[PDB]
Amino acid sequence: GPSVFLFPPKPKDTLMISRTPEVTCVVVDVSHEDPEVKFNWYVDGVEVHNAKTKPREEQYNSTYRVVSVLTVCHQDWLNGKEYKCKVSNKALPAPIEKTISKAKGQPREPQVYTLPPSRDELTKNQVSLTCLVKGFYPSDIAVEWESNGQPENNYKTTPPVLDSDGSFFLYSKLTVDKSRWQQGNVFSCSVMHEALHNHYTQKSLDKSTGKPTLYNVSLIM
Amino acid sequence: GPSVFLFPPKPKDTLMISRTPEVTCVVVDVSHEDPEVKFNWYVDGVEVHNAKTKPREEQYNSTYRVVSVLTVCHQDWLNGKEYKCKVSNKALPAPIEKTISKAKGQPREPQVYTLPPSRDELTKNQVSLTCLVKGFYPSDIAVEWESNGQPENNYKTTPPVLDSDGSFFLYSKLTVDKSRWQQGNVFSCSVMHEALHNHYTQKSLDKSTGKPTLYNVSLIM
Amino acid sequence: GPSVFLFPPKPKDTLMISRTPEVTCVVVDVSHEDPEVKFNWYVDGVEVHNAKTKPREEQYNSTYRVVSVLTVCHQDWLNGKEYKCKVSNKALPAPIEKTISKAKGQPREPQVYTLPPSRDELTKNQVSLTCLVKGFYPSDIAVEWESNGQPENNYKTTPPVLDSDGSFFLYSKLTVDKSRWQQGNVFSCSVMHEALHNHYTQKSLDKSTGKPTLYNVSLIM
Ligand SMILES: *[C@@H]1O[C@H](CO)[C@@H](O)[C@H](O)[C@H]1NC(C)=O
Ligand SMILES: *[C@@H]1O[C@H](CO)[C@@H](O)[C@H](O)[C@H]1NC(C)=O
Ligand SMILES: *[C@@H]1O[C@H](CO)[C@@H](O)[C@H](O)[C@H]1NC(C)=O
Repeated sequence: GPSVFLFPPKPKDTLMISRTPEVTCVVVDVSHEDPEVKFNWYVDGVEVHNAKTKPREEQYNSTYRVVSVLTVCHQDWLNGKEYKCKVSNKALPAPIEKTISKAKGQPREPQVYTLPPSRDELTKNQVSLTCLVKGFYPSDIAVEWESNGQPENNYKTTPPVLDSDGSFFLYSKLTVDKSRWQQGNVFSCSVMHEALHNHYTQKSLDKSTGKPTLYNVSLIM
Repeated sequence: GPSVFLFPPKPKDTLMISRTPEVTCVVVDVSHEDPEVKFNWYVDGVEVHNAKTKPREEQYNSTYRVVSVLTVCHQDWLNGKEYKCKVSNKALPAPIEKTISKAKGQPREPQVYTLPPSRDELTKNQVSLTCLVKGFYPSDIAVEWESNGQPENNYKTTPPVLDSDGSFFLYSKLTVDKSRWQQGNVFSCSVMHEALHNHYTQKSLDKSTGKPTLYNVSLIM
Repeated sequence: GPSVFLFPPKPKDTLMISRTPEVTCVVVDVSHEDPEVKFNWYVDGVEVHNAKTKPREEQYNSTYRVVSVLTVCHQDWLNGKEYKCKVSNKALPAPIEKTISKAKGQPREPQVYTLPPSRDELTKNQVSLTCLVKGFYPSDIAVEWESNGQPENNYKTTPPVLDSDGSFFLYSKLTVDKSRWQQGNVFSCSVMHEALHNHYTQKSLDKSTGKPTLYNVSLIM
């Protein structure tokens, strides 16, 4: 009857400290005649019952969106511990189990190059800052933006694209007020990837990124 | 029960006169006992005979795949003509009428900007050239790289991504060797979208464009 | 009789995800008459028996010095959760309970400024890079040196010093060869602090960071 959908945690809440990691073993299409879904967890074999019991959520099509969330510590998740999720349901003929861990494979150091806007874009009242993050592995990666140590929110991030060499790459455009950009403000693009040292790196740009030694040869007629 | 997958025309072919759109209805999962299938084309309810049928190929799973392509006028697709492929077979109780047409989404023109590689990437053996396309609507765009008219092959392109203004945007990275880059080869990225004037535009770069040094001329009065 | 010194994890380990933090429960002046040691740990009163105990060793003073390493996850120490170590020694009148936790107080975001080497440094073969870090709170902070994504080891860091306004400040001197610094090799300062956004900040520092040399040419014909 009911099916099971397993979701690995996002890179954001497992690659950095102040957001806890949590694996999302979800059960779907649980009908009204068997609302009980039992949550059992294994992390590299040892049974753990510290998961939080999210109560059942009804659905429009008379099913159940019941979610099992397992609290994790970051280091062991980085070690690829397998999450055996044991779920037993009355309409389920047997206890259905699913497994997931860290996406294995040789990690690649994500080279981060932050590119300035093109000169022709400076005509428009809004300006775009781009952050190429290329040559990484796996696709688990997050990119944010910040200026003066405070995050920005008018940015978007394109999904990763497979590269020829077996790596991946992605871009992220931060659109800000052009007035804030011409004032010499500094913008820094943050990259959180497992291969990085301390699982974090940063690069920055300013208005005066490409510039000689201030040869301000100005002609007035 | 055989099913039909309908191919919309590629945006590049619809928006380029030299190329041509190919609306195609694809018939799959046809048992070998009854591979006789006929297609009835109705362009706004008009039976048309121009359809061409390619040779059929057997699938690995002991089913058959008989295909029929249809070259079409550019204005007919650009004006949202209703396209119907009526699939008839002895193994289907009812004909399949899948209709395909272009959307009426108010098209907003893009604003192509392309950026030279960052100074950090100049050290690596290969540089990356990005052709950002921003602000367009709808999401049908093909981006092509080339140098001196020869279309470059080794390049990738991110899928269109929604923005905060309701439009779309995308990038495209070209894997060009650093040795070819430093000689100043001129590379041009091509943007093909229906909202453009003539439905085509391009931007070309060189080391001179976006050079790290810039004599700040400030020709003012 | 025997005494107990309790030590917190080093700021680097608790401040970055790459390493592990340990709360140390040292027992000193442990006589050979009753070498019995018992290690208990309360995490907000929650007993945990995951601790690792190193074997005993002999000092100059005819006693052992055993320790109790306790491996914890970073968010728990960063949450201010209380920790306690109980050691039951027969000679002492009662087993001694010692508590430890995060140094509380309103967090202050560190401000990072990089100062290029003085004009007197180019005479010597090894210039000094200074990463001023000031105006933060509390004194748990790690500073590392990175060049093109790789750490440097020829660096030192002053302990935090009380400032005028109650905050702390510390510097860090990275010694590089004058050839590398004069080659335009990029250098940046990494700061691990609990009050920073994503617990990380970086500041670029180069020859181009200095050398403003306003070359202001004008022509008013
Ligand atoms: C350079 O000249 C321009 C044009 O006169 C002026 O606006 C600008 O302030 C000058 N900058 C410097 C650093 O002298
Ligand atoms: C470069 O020239 C432009 C155009 O006049 C001017 O606005 C800008 O301030 C100049 N840059 C510097 C650093 O002076
Ligand atoms: C540079 O010179 C320009 C005119 O050439 C002047 O407007 C500007 O104020 C100067 N900037 C300085 C001296 O910083």
